[PDB]
Amino acid sequence: EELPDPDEVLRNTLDEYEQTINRIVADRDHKAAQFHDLQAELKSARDQ
Repeated sequence: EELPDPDEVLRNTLDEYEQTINRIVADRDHKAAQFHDLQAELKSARDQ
C-alpha cells in the first residue's frame, strides 16, 4: 500500500514508530489499570 508523503518523512518517522508503539502499549496498560480500579470502586459503591 503506497503513501503520497515524501520518503524523507518516512525514513525518519520509522524511528519514532517504535517509540510511539512503546508509548501506546504502556498507555493502554495504564488505562486498563484505571478501569480495574474504577470498577472495583463501583462494586464497593454498589454494595454500600
